[PDB]
Amino acid sequence: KHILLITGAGKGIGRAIALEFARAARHHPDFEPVLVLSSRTAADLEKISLECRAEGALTDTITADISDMADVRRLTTHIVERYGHIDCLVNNAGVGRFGALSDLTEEDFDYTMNTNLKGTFFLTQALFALMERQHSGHIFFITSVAATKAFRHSSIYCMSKFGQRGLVETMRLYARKCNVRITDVQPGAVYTPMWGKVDDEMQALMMMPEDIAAPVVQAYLQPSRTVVEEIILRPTSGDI
Amino acid sequence: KHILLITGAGKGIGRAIALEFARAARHHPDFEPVLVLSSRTAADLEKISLECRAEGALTDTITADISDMADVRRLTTHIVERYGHIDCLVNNAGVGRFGALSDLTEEDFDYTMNTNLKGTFFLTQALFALMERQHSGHIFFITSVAATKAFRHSSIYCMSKFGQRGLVETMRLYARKCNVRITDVQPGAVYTPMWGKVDDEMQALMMMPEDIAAPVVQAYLQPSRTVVEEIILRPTSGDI
Amino acid sequence: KHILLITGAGKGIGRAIALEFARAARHHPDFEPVLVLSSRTAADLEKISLECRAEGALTDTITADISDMADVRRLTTHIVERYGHIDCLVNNAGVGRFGALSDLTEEDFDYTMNTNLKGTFFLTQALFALMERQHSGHIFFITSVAATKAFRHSSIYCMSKFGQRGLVETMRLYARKCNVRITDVQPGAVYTPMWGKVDDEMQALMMMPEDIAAPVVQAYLQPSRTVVEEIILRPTSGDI
Amino acid sequence: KHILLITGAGKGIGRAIALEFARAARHHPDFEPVLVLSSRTAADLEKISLECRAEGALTDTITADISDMADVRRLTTHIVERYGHIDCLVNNAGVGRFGALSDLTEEDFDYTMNTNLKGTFFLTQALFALMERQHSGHIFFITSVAATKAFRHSSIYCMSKFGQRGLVETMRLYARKCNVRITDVQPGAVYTPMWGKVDDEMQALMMMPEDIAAPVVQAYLQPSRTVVEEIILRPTSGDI
Ligand SMILES: NC(=O)c1ccc[n+]([C@@H]2O[C@H](COP(=O)([O-])OP(=O)(O)OC[C@H]3O[C@@H](n4cnc5c(N)ncnc54)[C@H](OP(=O)(O)O)[C@@H]3O)[C@@H](O)[C@H]2O)c1
Ligand SMILES: NC(=O)c1ccc[n+]([C@@H]2O[C@H](COP(=O)([O-])OP(=O)(O)OC[C@H]3O[C@@H](n4cnc5c(N)ncnc54)[C@H](OP(=O)(O)O)[C@@H]3O)[C@@H](O)[C@H]2O)c1
Ligand SMILES: NC(=O)c1ccc[n+]([C@@H]2O[C@H](COP(=O)([O-])OP(=O)(O)OC[C@H]3O[C@@H](n4cnc5c(N)ncnc54)[C@H](OP(=O)(O)O)[C@@H]3O)[C@@H](O)[C@H]2O)c1
Ligand SMILES: NC(=O)c1ccc[n+]([C@@H]2O[C@H](COP(=O)([O-])OP(=O)(O)OC[C@H]3O[C@@H](n4cnc5c(N)ncnc54)[C@H](OP(=O)(O)O)[C@@H]3O)[C@@H](O)[C@H]2O)c1
Ligand SMILES: C[C@@H](O)[C@@H](O)c1cnc2nc(N)[nH]c(=O)c2n1
Repeated sequence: KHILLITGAGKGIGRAIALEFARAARHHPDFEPVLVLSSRTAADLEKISLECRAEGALTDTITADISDMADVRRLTTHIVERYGHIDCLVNNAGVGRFGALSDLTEEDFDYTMNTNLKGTFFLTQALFALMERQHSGHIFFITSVAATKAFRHSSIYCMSKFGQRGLVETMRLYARKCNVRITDVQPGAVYTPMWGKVDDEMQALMMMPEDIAAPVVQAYLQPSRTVVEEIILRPTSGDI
Repeated sequence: KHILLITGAGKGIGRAIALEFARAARHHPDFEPVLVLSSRTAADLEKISLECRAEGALTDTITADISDMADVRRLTTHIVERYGHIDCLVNNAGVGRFGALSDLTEEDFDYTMNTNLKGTFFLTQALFALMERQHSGHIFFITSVAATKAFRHSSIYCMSKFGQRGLVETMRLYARKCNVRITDVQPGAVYTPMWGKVDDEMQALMMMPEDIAAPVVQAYLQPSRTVVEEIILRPTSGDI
Repeated sequence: KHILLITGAGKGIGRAIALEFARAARHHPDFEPVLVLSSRTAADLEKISLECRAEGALTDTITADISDMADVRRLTTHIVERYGHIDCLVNNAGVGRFGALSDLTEEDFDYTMNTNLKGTFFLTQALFALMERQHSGHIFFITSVAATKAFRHSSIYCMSKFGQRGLVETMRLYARKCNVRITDVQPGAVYTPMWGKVDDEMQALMMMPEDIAAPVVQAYLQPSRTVVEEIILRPTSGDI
Repeated sequence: KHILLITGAGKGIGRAIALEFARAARHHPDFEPVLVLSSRTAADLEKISLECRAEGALTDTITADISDMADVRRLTTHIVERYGHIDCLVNNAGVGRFGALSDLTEEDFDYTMNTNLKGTFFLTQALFALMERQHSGHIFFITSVAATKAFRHSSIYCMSKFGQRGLVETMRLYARKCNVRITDVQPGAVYTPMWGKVDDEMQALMMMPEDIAAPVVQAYLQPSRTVVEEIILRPTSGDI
């Protein structure tokens, strides 16, 4: 059994990754995963959980807000007490507050950092500890092309994504000594609830969640000897 | 049908990519590729061609030394006259001359640059022109982690690989305006004839060519709307 | 008068930058600055102020904590109300909490981010608004080599410095449209109170604050047509 | 006495660097530079030589085309025989051939690479050997923002500049072990003969060669303990 924890599994990219893992197992006999799915909305988890079980995958739903250190503790405790082992952590949960530099607020800043940087760091800190002892494990970070490129209305978002890359790079130093794989997925525009509105013509200039999920699962299925360290995906026409 | 040209298909990564495309078409009914395989050794081409045909793929071998502008012309003409269309170019052909800074010769320099930079540039120039007119196409560049990181015995190799990245980045500017996808594959140590001899470590500390071929083919199979711009792969233990 | 605000002016690099600007005003008469010096320690500001005055420069000290939004507002209004404009902002104030991944605390995280990212962002937001209106101005960000490279005990520090680079890059987008210069200073090890300890040996393998201050002042003195966008400095023997 | 060799000293940036070094000696009584000036045009060398001697600097002119290996040999021989020591090498000589991807020729390629990569590599190889033995020395590489960013009509130029960066990064690995400093100067548009034409408005959005020379000389004058590894400069309005 492969124990996988996917955060932000209720919508968009996280949801797509969960389904792709479920489908991959349905066609990859030797691969039997337990999909531990988490997000802030129980209702979303119930729906994706059902969809994954429909594919024949085992699931475990846990409602948690990683911006709340208490929930980070609960997530960790859940893995430790119920499985005592973790094979894959997909740090997908993330938020974005966009706007002109002058319009961004302290609330926009705190909201963005509490999830993108704080929750992501402490969940990683706690679960990497298990992988370190196992001398095995794979951590995926869904950052963004915004982790290496700036955009006008993304001052705070870019600080948070460049920041996540900083954590990713530090984790590589720890991981190479413990047989742990670190993958940094950097996508450009993906049509998901994160965008809200989105006109018809705009949707045609975006990638779809499943486009990101495929490479993520393939990376996990690579033999342990190899790590897809980075995967950058964008709409063929470039950034919006 | 899809017209694909893979340079350096005789061995190593190029051979692995050719074979993976063949296997893909075998389990992905709707993808019928014509694998145009090129190398400097006709003998290698015949062997890999047979293997691909065993998977049920159509092949077309042609001997060509991309360091020879005459052969670059012959290769381009072949695609234009025999197919008059190209869907995928895999710029895999490449050489490596390594050694301490003080020991590298003018010959090491010319040999490396004539293939990695000159041949690669002119073949790309000619075939991209076709894709630009088609408003469709995918070009893969097998560069290296040495395209963004230096290694003591790779002064000339790094000059050529950083150089290839310069070409890749310029091609993105052109490609995004004509529906063409550009993929930069950057692998670390891969056990291939390029290394020569190995032992306990080396091999055990390296990736295998098929590990690189898998994501290359998956990137090509992505819907036209999405481009996997970069894929960085390394042995889980890091550079050695 | 050239109105300069230097945060973290009481110690290390900030202190050296303040002194170097004062010395430049003595050697380059055409340059008349008002050095607004700020930090969290009053006595520090009094001493550096006296030293800068000894060089014949004008100074204005203000004790403030940039992690306190009220003080950020106080610093900004002081500039507007007393001088009406700002010509240079040196975002030097910064903190560092280091340790093995497993030893870092929530307090280490909050303390680092509140100053390095939050205070820096909001002070930049406020003062850039002024420069944008003036269509003139220069903002220096003292980030670090840790903004592009990771170090084992710098997981949180790197998240914060990579994060600052994210802000820097976004600011360039805004700055180019209103004649404002953005400079990102990235130093390696510099002997300052931030390191505490000592050892004549390791101290000999570090740069000195004045080595960083020189290029900063030279960059400000460049004609308005030119911006030194980035300056990377390291001990000749590399990172320690 | 400091022995400094500056290639491409007859025009633009190289010429400005030579003059700035000569002028800097005025504020440093213990700095007596011997400026070895080289380029392909003897007439230009005589001119800059006179201007430098007028500033009180010792000069030595040598006509050499670094794209001709024979000249690289004679240039190297000159340094070894006349001085037997070299304190600074400024690899400034460089050429540019621009145009749409489809219009670039094999000659554009060879001309660019023979100077930017080949001549630069072998001159660096030969002189670094002297510095390694001395356990002292400083090498400046004038690359470009085009060494990290692509431009539409710069496919070949970018291959050569990204390529130069590859050499720079490899040199850092060797330099850190023998007390040698490596500086990578990356400028954006600079009004020099390289551009030829002008239009006042155009020239108004460019930097001037003296703007580049200033930081170069100051980097050399830093104490030996510190190396300014990179300096990126651009017009305040950005790339044209
Ligand atoms: N969409 C793009 O264009 C794009 C591009 C590049 C990178 N990314 C990144 O990809 C990741 C997913 O983006 P998306 O487009 O899929 O966003 P989305 O459609 O809004 O879905 C986000 C998911 O993350 C969960 N989540 C957010 N904050 C959380 C928290 N504090 N605790 C627990 N769960 C949390 C959300 O839960 P709730 O809905 O229940 O609150 C939801 O399940 C993010 O890191 C995003 O930055 C997205
Ligand atoms: N192997 C690694 O660890 C590694 C890591 C990073 C990047 N790469 C890159 O991956 C690519 C393939 O490497 P590899 O390890 O597979 O090398 P390899 O095992 O030596 O195979 C190289 C292939 O390229 C062909 N080739 C070379 N120069 C050519 C030319 N001028 N014209 C036509 N064909 C030419 C060779 O043909 P002949 O044998 O008939 O001459 C052969 O078919 C290269 O760009 C290499 O730099 C390799
Ligand atoms: N030192 C290095 O090796 C090195 C290398 C690369 C980058 N850097 C960066 O360079 C900058 C300065 O470092 P340093 O070594 O000079 O540090 P330092 O010697 O400890 O001095 C830091 C200065 O910043 C002030 N400061 C810190 N947080 C502040 C806040 N929230 N509000 C107001 N003032 C604050 C401190 O004031 P108080 O002392 O009164 O509290 C002090 O005046 C930092 O951004 C640091 O990250 C340092
Ligand atoms: N100008 C810009 O906007 C800009 C921006 C970024 C980087 N750069 C780089 O800065 C460096 C200087 O550029 P520049 O604008 O000063 O060029 P420039 O005004 O055209 O002057 C070039 C100098 O280099 C010499 N040179 C060129 N090729 C040579 C060779 N093969 N052998 C010996 N000497 C040679 C030229 O000598 P002859 O005239 O006698 O042939 C001349 O002295 C180059 O590496 C260039 O790529 C320039
Ligand atoms: C790279 C960046 O475009 C990408 O991370 C991203 C994700 N979600 C987004 N969501 C909105 N609403 N706006 C954006 O610009 C945006 N952008």
